[PDB]
Amino acid sequence: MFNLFLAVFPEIFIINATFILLIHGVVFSTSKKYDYPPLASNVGWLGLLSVLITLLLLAAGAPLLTIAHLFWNNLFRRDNFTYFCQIFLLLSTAGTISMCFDFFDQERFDAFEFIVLILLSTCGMLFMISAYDLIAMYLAIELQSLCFYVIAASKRKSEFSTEAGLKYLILGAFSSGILLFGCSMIYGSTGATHFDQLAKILTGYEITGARSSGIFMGILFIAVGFLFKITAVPFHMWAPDIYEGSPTPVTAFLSIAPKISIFANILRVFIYGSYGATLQQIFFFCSIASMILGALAAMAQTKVKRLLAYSSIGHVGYICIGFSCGTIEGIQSLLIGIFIYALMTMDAFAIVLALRQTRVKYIADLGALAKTNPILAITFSITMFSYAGIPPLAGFCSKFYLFFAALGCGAYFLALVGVVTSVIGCFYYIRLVKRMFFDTPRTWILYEPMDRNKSLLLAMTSFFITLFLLYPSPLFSVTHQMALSLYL
Amino acid sequence: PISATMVGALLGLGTQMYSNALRKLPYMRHPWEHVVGMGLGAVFANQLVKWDVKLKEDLDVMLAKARAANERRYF
Amino acid sequence: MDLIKYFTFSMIIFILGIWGILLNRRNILIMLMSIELMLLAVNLNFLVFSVSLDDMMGQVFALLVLTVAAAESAIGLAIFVITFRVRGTIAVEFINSIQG
Amino acid sequence: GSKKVSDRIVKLSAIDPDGYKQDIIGLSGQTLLRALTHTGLIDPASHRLDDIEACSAECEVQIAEEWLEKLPPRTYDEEYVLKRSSRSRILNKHSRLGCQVVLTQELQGMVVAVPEAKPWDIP
Amino acid sequence: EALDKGAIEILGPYGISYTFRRLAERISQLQSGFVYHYAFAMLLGLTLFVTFFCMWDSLSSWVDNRLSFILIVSSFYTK
Amino acid sequence: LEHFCECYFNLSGLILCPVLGSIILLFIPNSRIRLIRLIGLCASLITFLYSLVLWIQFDSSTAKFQFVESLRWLPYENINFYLGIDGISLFFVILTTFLIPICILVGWSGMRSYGKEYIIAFLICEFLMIAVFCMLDLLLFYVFFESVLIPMFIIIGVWGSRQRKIKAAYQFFLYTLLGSLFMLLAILLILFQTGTTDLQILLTTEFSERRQIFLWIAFFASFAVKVPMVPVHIWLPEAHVEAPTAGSVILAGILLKFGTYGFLRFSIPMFPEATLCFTPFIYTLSAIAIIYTSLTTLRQIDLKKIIAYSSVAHMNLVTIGMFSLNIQGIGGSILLMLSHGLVSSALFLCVGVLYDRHKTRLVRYYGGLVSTMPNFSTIFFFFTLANMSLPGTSSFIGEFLILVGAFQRNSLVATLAALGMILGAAYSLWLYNRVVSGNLKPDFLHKFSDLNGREVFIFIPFLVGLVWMGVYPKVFLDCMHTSVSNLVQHGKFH
Ligand SMILES: CCCCCCCCCCCCCCCCCC(=O)O[C@@H](COC(=O)CCCCCCCCCCCCCCC)COP(=O)(O)OCC[N+](C)(C)C
Ligand SMILES: CCCCCCCCCCCCCCCCCC(=O)O[C@@H](COC(=O)CCCCCCCCCCCCCCC)COP(=O)(O)OC[C@H](O)CO
Ligand SMILES: CCCCCCCCCCCCCCCCCCCC(=O)O[C@H](COC(=O)CCCCCCCCCCCCCC)COP(=O)(O)OCCN
Ligand SMILES: CCCCCCCCCCCCCCCCCCCC(=O)O[C@H](COC(=O)CCCCCCCCCCCCCC)COP(=O)(O)OCCN
Ligand SMILES: CCCCCCCCCCCCCCCCCCCC(=O)O[C@H](COC(=O)CCCCCCCCCCCCCC)COP(=O)(O)OCCN
Ligand SMILES: COC1=C(OC)C(=O)C(C/C=C(\C)CC/C=C(\C)CC/C=C(/C)CC/C=C(\C)CCC=C(C)C)=C(C)C1=O
Ligand SMILES: [Fe+3]
Repeated sequence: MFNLFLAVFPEIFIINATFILLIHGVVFSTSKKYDYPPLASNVGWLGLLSVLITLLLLAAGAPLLTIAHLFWNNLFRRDNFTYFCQIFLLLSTAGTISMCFDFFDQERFDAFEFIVLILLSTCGMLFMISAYDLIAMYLAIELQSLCFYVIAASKRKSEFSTEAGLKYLILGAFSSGILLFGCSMIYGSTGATHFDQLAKILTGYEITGARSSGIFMGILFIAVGFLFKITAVPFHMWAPDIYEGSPTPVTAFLSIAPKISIFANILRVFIYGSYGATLQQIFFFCSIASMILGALAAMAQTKVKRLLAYSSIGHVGYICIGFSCGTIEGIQSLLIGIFIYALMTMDAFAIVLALRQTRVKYIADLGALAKTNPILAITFSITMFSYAGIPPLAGFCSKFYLFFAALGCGAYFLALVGVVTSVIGCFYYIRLVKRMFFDTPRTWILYEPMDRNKSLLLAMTSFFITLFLLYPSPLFSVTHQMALSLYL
Repeated sequence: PISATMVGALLGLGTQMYSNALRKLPYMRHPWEHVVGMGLGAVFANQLVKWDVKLKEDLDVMLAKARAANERRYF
Repeated sequence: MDLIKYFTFSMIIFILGIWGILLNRRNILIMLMSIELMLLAVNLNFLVFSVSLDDMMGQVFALLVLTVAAAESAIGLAIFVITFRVRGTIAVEFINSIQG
Repeated sequence: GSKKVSDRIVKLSAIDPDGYKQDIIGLSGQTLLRALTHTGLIDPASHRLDDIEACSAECEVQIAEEWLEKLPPRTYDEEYVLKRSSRSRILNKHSRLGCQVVLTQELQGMVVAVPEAKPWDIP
Repeated sequence: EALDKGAIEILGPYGISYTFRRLAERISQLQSGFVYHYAFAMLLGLTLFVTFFCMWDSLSSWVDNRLSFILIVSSFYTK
Repeated sequence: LEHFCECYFNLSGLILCPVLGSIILLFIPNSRIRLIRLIGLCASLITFLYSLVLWIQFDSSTAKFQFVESLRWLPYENINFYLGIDGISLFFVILTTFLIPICILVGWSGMRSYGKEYIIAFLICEFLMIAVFCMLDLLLFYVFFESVLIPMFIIIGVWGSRQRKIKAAYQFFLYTLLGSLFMLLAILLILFQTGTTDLQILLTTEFSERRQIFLWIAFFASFAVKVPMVPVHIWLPEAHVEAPTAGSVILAGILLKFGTYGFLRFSIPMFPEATLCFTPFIYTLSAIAIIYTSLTTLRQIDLKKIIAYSSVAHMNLVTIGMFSLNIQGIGGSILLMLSHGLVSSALFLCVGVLYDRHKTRLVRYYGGLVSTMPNFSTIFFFFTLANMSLPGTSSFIGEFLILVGAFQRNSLVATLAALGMILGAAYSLWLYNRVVSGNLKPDFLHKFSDLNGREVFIFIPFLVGLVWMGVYPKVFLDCMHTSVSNLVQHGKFH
């Protein structure tokens, strides 16, 4: 009996460690004897340790995660794809946590519950990746969402943070209701919620004239929920406001991990299921809309956070092009784009968090940065050029596959749109470089140097961004492996 | 020649220096950290090369199974 | 005709929630209430289908969805409370400062 | 010494959101925002540059038309910032961006109303 | 003056910059800051999804794809 | 397949030289200005000598690629990349390696404020441009060309003289990136047919007349922006004027040549039928550019603006030559490319000598400089003559060989192209006489200094090269004929 639970050792450990940290934090934060010490950094270090131990347990027990698969079948499904997805999610959570300590001590954000909520949301996203039934998927999505709602409003006396939370909760709850409605329609039409059963029922028919309008609209509503989650246009406008109004570590965490988890879900639901061309057209139209609107709106922005939010919207458009074309290379390119976008976003938010110690808000606040911190201005410039997709930086991979998918599938309008939006993006990315290197403002802002954690993370992500295309084989192989494991 | 150990050691040393520079510290502020970084970089690079070999090995079998499943169509 | 009548009941509840979103641009509390109405309609959809299909999966998920609805309302009303506390008012013109 | 700071000083009066009138001091050639930040009437941390690209109307002031005729007319960008920063999205005809008003000797005695501070410190 | 700094600038960097600035301006204004607009947009997107992707069976008798995309673009030139 | 070459001096080490210089300079404190200056200068000079050696081991009888060596990207070996040169690319490698030390020398006096970033940017540019000229693969040609945009952007924006450098840099980056994206689209369409981007294979595949038309247009959209051809030439005056002196030298002398190199290297041999179909189109565009841009040059009031507009007329003559598709045409196009790279660079250096002292580009302020700067006046006159294609100078050889090539194909295009002899003389002599001749205007300028030793030394190799190519172009043409001949014949078998 005990050995059956080897399939959930990683999750058991992280949940138990989260409980231990909750108890530790609440017991000593309330201690008069110890004079109510702030425990955000102490619990943060212990939680980083817990995340790393979870990663060790998961990575080193690759075969064991598939033990007792028949017993666990109606609860979740662990395979090669979920293996690598969960590893990448844990690595992202560890990096995001490591970027938070200067924020904890200098702002004096003393709430250790922040770390606990991050860990519980990580548990939720882990269960999201392995979900193999509509019920499990919904429950894990809701756990993740509720944790985000709470942490988005963590600055509870701030107008901005409270506004972010309110908008997030209302729009999140609305989208979740729409998705749940879709799930109910699919169950009513097919008598099934398990992904295997849905695959068997729906395969071979798609729209064979006598199409289940119940099945067709259930798929549509579920897709609407998914598109809200990935911040695809027109279900996107929550994202810029929430990203700007939340505390910056929250914004960094939301920018990466939920995308990993929800794309895992989207792959395993749609790609593994079957209504077909309709849904790929959904993601097609939403990709084009996201690219255009992200480019234009980002061009309008004068503030750093809003610029990065709109940039992420545009990039999810680029990524969803891969899901749309419905090929093994499409899935592989989508995974490559997520990995690279995640490492670039981690780099960018490490810089943003470093600069938030002097309250960076506007793009113009970067003036004369090439004088006051030359190596920081260069590092940030490499990130921008990578965001623009200039070769041979890592960001060039997404542009290359965008045009690779258009030319082959025959999509000349998509290629047109990609060219235009890439040029617009390059303009608003090099505007930052111009501000740091070319401008001569009358008043300068002198920034405090970053802590060791962010400097090390920045140093590694900056080598990756510059040097990835010298040795890209492991990512290429691992992502081809994952794309294949979805069906075999 | 240019071995994974040497590339990794150079990358680790560069990482420590880049980290010091980002913090506006002298390049060689804590030299024992430079030694630690060279060691970790060498270890990382060697493990990445071995992992790459293993990854290609697994992808080979998996492509083989995909090809067999596809070829079953023409039976 | 039973199944079409049970489904249109839940359907009118869902459409009422949608209309409540549409008609309450100055009243975000009612917007939250409309979202609960939609969640209730979905829950009813699972229960009706469970009976019609003679299957228990609709019933397990209905209970779990009730748990989600409870947690959602708790957290949402907390966020409403803190927004009101910061502003002293619930009017929508005082929660429009993030834009662009 | 034939060149004094007194040669550039511009006498000003500011009415705080509570309505009380205060006599403040600024240099000619510098912005109204700087004069207002000298005594903390506007928080200097909320508006650190004198550039329109780093402005969310934290510098906004209200000036009667007798002094408005003595200023250059509002540019399109200024009105854009003022209107979008308005809670009701309405452009106040007596509103000026303090960071865009350069003090001169001709503005001696100008009366300025400082509205209640808007939230500025993005999490 | 008529070509290099005239027509080629207007149907080039000068004109392009002008139009893309005005359009980025308009798209930024859609992010109005009102939660009601964001919910309305989601409802409109959901309605669009149902309408185009399932209720375009009979439509085709009255409707053409040409007119669809023409009226879309034409909307840009309103007021 | 490992294509490793026997030769000791090869292409990879010449790639590595400025890279190593840049890494070393990364770590040297800005207080050690002398060390930074010397290290950068010496790295550039060693690269130049290495390229000279590469010229000696060159074999002028084969139509093949030489020093071919290979470069292996994945263990799967599906994608493996090759470097190699021929008689069309050799002298461009040499010109790049020669110009970079000149750029380091021009900023010698201001290096205390320039810093190591200036030298590092120029060394990185050198590495990227040599790579571009040495690539036997469409996709890496793409990757290495776009990469130069970043350091060029930085060079223009940081060390440009005035705030117009902002707009100039934006326009340079955006125009060039648009063209580059068009050619990326072309590269992917080719890859879908062939499954490869290796230049040698594409030279041996057959493209449909239809597929050739589309691929040619997509190549043209990059290359015409690069050349530049009208009407996408307007980025060039802004960028080449607002850049610092060495930045202008690199822009005019090397970066402009990349479009004509792309025409010579991929478009003409890969799609000969499309090349034939588009020849009247290219002839018309180039002839319009020569006449209209020369006449615009005549009415410019800024020194740098006059020299920058002159380059548009010269490059479109180059395009006429290369699309004539015979020995005179292609040989003259290559020779004029190299000669322009020397002459326009020297002219930008002359204007920079004037601007460093007086800080104005407006012609009206100058005048009568022959009486205070006779050495500068003489050197300026020599390069003015070279820019008019005076026989005896290097530019005349390429100009006349291109007119020969064009006349044998179409007498009208040769006739329109020979009008350049009249218009270029007009603007060149007008510029020279308004700057150097006449009386001084002491109310504008009253203090003067002729060239120092560094400036004289900088000018010496330009003079030597101009005269050397002008009087004995056989040294260059002998190393190029086999490659040029095989380019002209490619696609036909009679
Ligand atoms: C070719 C790529 C495509 C195009 C993209 C180009 C992107 C860059 C744009 C080029 C234009 C010019 C760029 C100028 C940058 C050069 C100046 C520079 O970065 O110098 C840095 C140097 O920045 C670095 O630290 C770079 C370190 C990266 C390490 C990479 C090398 C890896 C192996 C080396 C092993 C160690 C050294 C071996 C020899 C001792 C000095 O930084 P500061 O902020 O001035 O001061 C730092 C503080 N302190 C000196 C006291 C320590
Ligand atoms: C994609 C191809 C486009 C060009 C097609 C060929 C040419 C067709 C005919 C010309 C079309 C554009 C006509 C523009 C009329 C002038 C509009 C105007 O007012 O000009 C303004 C500038 O705007 C333009 O000229 C528009 C430039 C358009 C250039 C092309 C648009 C963008 C194309 C690229 C993006 C889309 C790519 C699609 C690719 C298929 C000047 O601004 P102002 O405020 O000073 O005007 C005051 C006024 O004169 C009264 O006093
Ligand atoms: C792939 C491209 C090439 C990459 C190059 C690879 C080379 C390997 C790297 C070599 C590293 C060189 C330096 C090693 C010596 C430094 C040792 C750290 C000292 C230490 O204990 O640091 C503590 C902080 O932790 C820290 O600062 C450590 C945390 C740093 C964050 C990184 C790890 C986070 C988790 C994983 C992130 C993954 C993200 C990817 C998605 C205390 O510091 P202190 O004593 O100065 O006091 C700080 C004030 N509180
Ligand atoms: C074999 C070469 C490499 C070995 C490195 C040591 C052995 C590996 C053990 C892990 C080392 C990781 C890096 C340790 C330092 C991490 C960053 C600590 C910096 C910090 O903020 O806290 C400092 C603690 O010092 C410290 O943490 C250092 C405490 C003493 C360690 C230094 C001795 C290293 C021995 C190197 C070879 C010795 C040869 C004989 C065996 C207090 O800083 P502070 O106030 O003390 O002063 C600093 C003057 N800026
Ligand atoms: C045979 C027929 C064909 C033959 C060829 C004819 C071609 C006609 C000419 C087309 C080429 C145009 C190339 C575009 C370059 C635009 C450069 C404008 C940039 C510039 O200098 O001003 C900026 C404006 O950027 C902005 O705000 C605007 C955004 C940047 C512009 C990029 C948009 C281009 C996208 C693609 C357009 C063409 C489609 C291709 C099919 C700065 O402005 P600021 O001062 O306000 O900024 C704040 C300052 N830091
Ligand atoms: C400057 O003058 C003015 C206008 O002009 C732009 C206006 O009209 C408006 C605003 C009114 C509008 C445009 C309402 C329409 C909003 C919609 C459609 C909500 C959808 C959400 C967004 C943000 C747009 C994105 C939607 C797309 C791209 C379509 C869906 C995506 C796919 C193709 C799958 C105002 C106030 C105005 O004063
Ligand atoms: Fe202001």
